This record gives sequence, structure tokens and C-alpha cells, in this order.
Amino acid sequence: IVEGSDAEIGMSPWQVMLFRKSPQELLCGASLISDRWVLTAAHCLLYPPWDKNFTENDLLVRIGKHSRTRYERNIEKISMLEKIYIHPRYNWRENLDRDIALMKLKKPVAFSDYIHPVCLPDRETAASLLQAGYKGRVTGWGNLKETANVGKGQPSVLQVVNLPIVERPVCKDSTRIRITDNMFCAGYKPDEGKRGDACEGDSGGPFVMKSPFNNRWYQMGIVSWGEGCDRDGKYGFYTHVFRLKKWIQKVIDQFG
Amino acid sequence: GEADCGLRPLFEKKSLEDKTERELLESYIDGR
RNA sequence: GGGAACAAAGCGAAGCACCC
Ligand SMILES: *C[C@@](*)(O)[C@H](CCCNC(N)=[NH2+])NC(=O)[C@@H]1CCCN1C(=O)[C@H](N)Cc1ccccc1
Ligand SMILES: *[C@@H]1O[C@H](CO)[C@@H](O)[C@H](O)[C@H]1NC(C)=O
Ligand SMILES: [Ca+2]
Ligand SMILES: [Mg+2]
Repeated sequence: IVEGSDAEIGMSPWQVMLFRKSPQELLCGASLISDRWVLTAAHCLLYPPWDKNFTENDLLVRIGKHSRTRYERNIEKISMLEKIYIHPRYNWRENLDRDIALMKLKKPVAFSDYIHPVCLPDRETAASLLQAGYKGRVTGWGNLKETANVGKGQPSVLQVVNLPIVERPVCKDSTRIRITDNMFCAGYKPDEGKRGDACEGDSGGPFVMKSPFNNRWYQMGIVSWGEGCDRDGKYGFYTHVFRLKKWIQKVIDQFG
Repeated sequence: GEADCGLRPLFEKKSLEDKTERELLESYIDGR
């Protein structure tokens, strides 16, 4: 996260860290959507152009964390993965269209002060809140600067930034990459003066909105891609969770 | 499900608000 | 009118080929 700040304790209790067993390293963000389902970006798990193709046994999820690196005794919980499901039309070749994946945990996590699932939006909630000019919130342990080896550009603790949703034609004109109806973008315009963006390391993390209708937090987006981080005239791109909710539900209804 | 989703034990459940959620709520004032 | 359309191909402060 570029130009964000330190999260408060328990601010984002649905935040999940995806962690490589060997070498031991942070891979990506993710989000907790029930006691045994975790949502993330497909490119965190499968991206052949970088020879990336993880299996269940390559990975842990770490839930309830605040520090990037410290083992948080009696706070964080670690789960193994039972199965990974990649969206069947995930387009890694072109533009990361449908950059979304589900991971089923081997056993359920217990909820706590620091661990709690986020809501997924119904049609009315999505139609109401997913509007240009409305702000949501992005969280992650990814890079602090566009320019992961470099320890000055790695956060000590979870980072948070609030960002406005951007009109679709502005998103489209900002980049030569093809934007699909399964994406949206967010970020301040250069004329708005304020700054902030997701960055490398933040993929899979949630873009969330607090509903003014029932005071609940909904995940509208998954950090998916960009070009550099926090450049004037560039915006972060996010997988459109509501648009692919039928798939999410299909997997969960079918696979236990 | 998901019964009790989206309500943070250390914030909504204690009627406490985090430092920047007001910025999100104010962004609804207009639109759209 | 209803279902489906694993939001598939498409179409702006994005909200509109299969079966009955
Ligand atoms: C995997 C995630 O950590 C990361 C998120 C980057 C978010 N950046 C901003 N500014 N919000 N995603 C990536 O690194 C993805 C995966 C593959 C390449 N990629 C990119 O973002 C490229 N920089 C651009 C791109 C190339 C090919 C296809 C789509 C986008
Ligand atoms: C990913 O890994 C599995 C083996 O674990 C392999 O069968 C599959 O074809 C791989 N997919 C790609 C696209 O590399
Ligand atoms: Ca920007
Ligand atoms: Mg489509």
C-alpha cells in the first residue's frame, strides 16, 4: 500500500496473509468470507508467465495478523489449505480478467476479536454503493513504493488506505490494457491532490465498503493489477466481486 | 449464512469507530 | 411473464445467444 497508514488493531479482522512454506515468504493478501473459505486473486496462485503455479501444500494462510513478520502468539491462527479453486475463465494470458480464486481451509478457524468474516454484497447493496465518487478501503502488507527485496519499502504492520471509485471511461482511457466489465478501478485523480494506491504484494486483499444502510462491511473488490503504483493519471484495478458472485456461491454451495 | 458478517468485534460491536471510517460515510454525501 | 445466462459476446457518474 502506497501513501496509506498503519491499521488499527482489529480494523480489518477479515484480512488474510497468504504465505509460502519454502522459502518462507509473504505471497499475497486474501480475505476471510466464512469460517472455512478464503477469497483471493487467481494470479497469486496461477500465473505461468512468472512460472507460478502453487498447489495446496506449497502454502499457508495466516489469519488475525497485524505485524508483517512477527509470529503473533495467541492472536494469529494458521491454517492449511484443503483445496484451491481458480475461476474457470481466468484470463492470465491477456488482462487478468476474472482474477479471483477460493481456498477451502482444512479445518474451520475460530472467530475472535481479531478474526471475523467480511460480507459479500447482494444486488441492492452493490448497485447502491459501487458508484463513482464513493470511497472504499484497501488493506495489505505489500510494497510501500513502486520503486519486495528492499526492507525500507516493506511495512512493519498492516497498511490501510481509503480511495474513491472511478468512472469507467476514465479507467479505460488511463491504460492501453483492455478493461472488462469484471473489473473496476479506484484512486484519486491528479487534480484531487490526495494520493494512495495498492501495490505489488497487495493482490488478493479486499477493497471494502461500509454500508450506511446496516453498518456492515462488504467486500466489493479484490486487489488485482496496476501499472506502477500511485502514478498521477493511473488507477488501481480490482476484481468486481459482485459480478462474479454466482461463481463464488456455486463453489461454496457445491464443495462443502 | 453469513449470519454475523461485516461487524468488527473491536469497533461496531463496541459502538466504537475507527479513525477514518467517517471519510467513507462522507463520500456518500452526494454521489453517485 | 418465468428460468437460465459458471456476468458469455456486447452495449456510462454501468444498468439493458438457450429453454418454458
Ligand atoms: C499480484 C498483485 O500483488 C499485483 C497487484 C498490483 C496492484 N498495483 C496497483 N497499482 N494497484 N498484481 C500484479 O502484479 C499483476 C499480476 C501480473 C502482472 N500484474 C500487473 O499488475 C502488471 N503491472 C500489469 C499487468 C500485466 C499483465 C496483465 C495485467 C496487468
Ligand atoms: C499447474 O500445476 C499442475 C500440477 O500440479 C499441472 O497439472 C497444471 O497443468 C499446471 N497448470 C499450468 C497452466 O501450468
Ligand atoms: Ca494515481
Ligand atoms: Mg463479459
